[PDB]
Amino acid sequence: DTSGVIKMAVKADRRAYPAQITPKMCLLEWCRREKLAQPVYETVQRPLDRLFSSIVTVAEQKYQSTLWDKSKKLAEQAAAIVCLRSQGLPEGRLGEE
Repeated sequence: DTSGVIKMAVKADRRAYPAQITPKMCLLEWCRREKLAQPVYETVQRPLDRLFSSIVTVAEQKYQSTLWDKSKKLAEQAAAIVCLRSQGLPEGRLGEE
C-alpha cells in the first residue's frame, strides 16, 4: 500500500525555456490540493560514477526513477515525474483558478 519504492524509467530534461512548468511545481500543487505534507526529496549517490538519484516521499509512499543522472537537480525532477506519471497526473500543467 504505502511501503517500499514505486519506480519508472524516467530521465528528466532541462527546462526548454525559463518560464516552463517543471514536474516539481506540479507535485507541490498536487500536494497542496490533496492537503498533503509537501514532497520530501532525498539524494542517493554513486560517487565513483558522479551519479545521482533522488527518492521523493509523498503521502508516506517513496518514488524513484530506475535511471541515474549526472545532475542532482535533474534527478529530483525525475523523482517528481515518477510520482506524478505513476499516479496518472499531469507533469506540465498547473491551475489558474
